[PDB]
Amino acid sequence: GSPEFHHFTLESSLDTHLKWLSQEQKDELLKMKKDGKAKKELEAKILHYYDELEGDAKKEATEHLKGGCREILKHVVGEEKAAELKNLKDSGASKEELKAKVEEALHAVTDEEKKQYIADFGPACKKIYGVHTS
Repeated sequence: GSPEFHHFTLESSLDTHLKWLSQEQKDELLKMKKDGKAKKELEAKILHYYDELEGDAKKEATEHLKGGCREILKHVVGEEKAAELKNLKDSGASKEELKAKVEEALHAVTDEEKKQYIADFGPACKKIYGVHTS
């Protein structure tokens, strides 16, 4: 399970979305990904690191993972819908309107590689985009 393309790699985030990771942590993810661990094992380390964070650390990471998943959403749903989601947000769409937007937007795609990210990042992105609620 290696997404060979180097566009949505964890390296691609290390100085951006995932820069809040410590070197030992980064090198941990690198070690796993390099040793042929599944991306979902990376999803699990980072989500663990995420939940174990601190005051501004968590807030910052959350915000950074948002941008990360935003770039994924830039892929899966396209500029089009990610724009509608971003504008909805700015226009005062609540966490639910984004929830009830996002679910239809990420439904209406149905392109295979994109639905990979829907399955991949979708659930975890909900805590990240923390639109989850309750």
